[PDB]
Amino acid sequence: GDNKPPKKGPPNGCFGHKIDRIGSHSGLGCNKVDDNKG
Repeated sequence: GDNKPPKKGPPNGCFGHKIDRIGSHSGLGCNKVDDNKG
């Protein structure tokens, strides 16, 4: 983080959604998409 300021406090949960592209340090994406997952 630090350099990559995530969205405000979400509705309880990990980092914000996966709206931001790429991200070495940070890695948003609390919600899943309509594709392969784990």
